Amino acid sequence: QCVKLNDGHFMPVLGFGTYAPPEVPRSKALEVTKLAIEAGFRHIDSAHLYNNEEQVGLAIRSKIADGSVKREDIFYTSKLWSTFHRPELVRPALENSLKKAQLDYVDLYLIHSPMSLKPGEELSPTDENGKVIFDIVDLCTTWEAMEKCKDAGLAKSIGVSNFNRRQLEMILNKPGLKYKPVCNQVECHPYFNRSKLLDFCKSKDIVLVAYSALGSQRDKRWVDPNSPVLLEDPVLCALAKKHKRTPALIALRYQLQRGVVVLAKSYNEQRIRQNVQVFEFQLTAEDMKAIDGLDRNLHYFNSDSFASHPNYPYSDEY
Ligand SMILES: NC(=O)c1ccc[n+]([C@@H]2O[C@H](COP(=O)([O-])OP(=O)(O)OC[C@H]3O[C@@H](n4cnc5c(N)ncnc54)[C@H](OP(=O)(O)O)[C@@H]3O)[C@@H](O)[C@H]2O)c1
Ligand SMILES: O=c1[nH]oc2cccc(Nc3cc(C(F)(F)F)cc(C(F)(F)F)c3)c12
Ligand SMILES: [Cl-]
Repeated sequence: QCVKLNDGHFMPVLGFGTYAPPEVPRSKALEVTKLAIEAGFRHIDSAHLYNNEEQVGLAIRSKIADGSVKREDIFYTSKLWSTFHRPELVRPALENSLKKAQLDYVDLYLIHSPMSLKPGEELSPTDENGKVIFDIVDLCTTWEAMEKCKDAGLAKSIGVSNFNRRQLEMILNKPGLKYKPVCNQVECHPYFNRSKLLDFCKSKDIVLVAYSALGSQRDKRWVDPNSPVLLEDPVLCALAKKHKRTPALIALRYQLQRGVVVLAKSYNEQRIRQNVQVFEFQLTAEDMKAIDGLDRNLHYFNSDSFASHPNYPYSDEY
């Protein structure tokens, strides 16, 4: 099952999340991405930030070489990291991502975050006192360079991630805009369901793509350990028992039924195989309303250190 993007391309509605923290050996990304394709995932979400594009690309090429899929059957996403927003850096960053993955094109290239950072080799450039160094970049010029990557055939579609309404409007209202973003990939789950942003995106022909749809990896470096564990929610657990599924499957199916494309990370073979069951059942309208009732404006990623960034996306209502 796919959704038609505003540029005519098609995006599978269930995507495999590939981020794993640095303590996980890089070889794991190759192993689990192969498992994901074998289980039925056809949309694969990576990024420069994840330091795994070589391994994720190897997995895609493995499943092509063994005859399981063709390149046209796979929807591969990468993302432009925030140290590469300056327009002259955009196409080389994409070409480097393609070289790592050994792919001729990505199906989707995203601006990973609106919060530009100092250009250089470091993913998180810091000054003398350990403070992250921001950069000021007109994201409309970044977007024009993204459009040129689409026209060059290096990205089939282009989109954004972690943008709020105001930041989307800045692109949408840009003079001489050639391609709208096809999507906005954002944190989205029953405790932070993004209903207003979803409505806005629908009104602009933009797909909302949910990350941390299972409640995030709860990495103690960026998630409060005292935050509620999404998959332990009593309503999700009751719905799982009713449908003979699992809380994770309820959380994924919720997004599909509200028009949201949903990512799911797992580095566990059994859970990878479980997650494709999202297509095997339906939630009732009443079930959906129960899940809607869980919304509590809870964002798992602790971005408070970036609150002073002029492009911090979470200060606006949506
Ligand atoms: N654009 C961005 O800024 C951004 C930010 C965050 C994430 N993302 C993308 O979105 C992907 C997913 O988001 P996420 O990484 O926050 O993780 P997630 O999808 O919310 O999953 C969180 C945890 O759920 C566990 N899990 C998976 N399937 C399960 C199941 N069936 N039952 C129980 N637990 C299950 C996984 O643990 P195991 O691995 O142990 O199964 C995983 O660590 C990322 O990998 C990345 O591709 C993008
Ligand atoms: O993409 C991802 N996959 O797994 C992840 C785990 C943690 C953070 C991620 N992304 C990210 C998003 C933001 C946001 F949302 F605030 F824009 C900021 C930053 C950072 F690190 F720059 F602060 C990183 C990702
Ligand atoms: Cl990298």
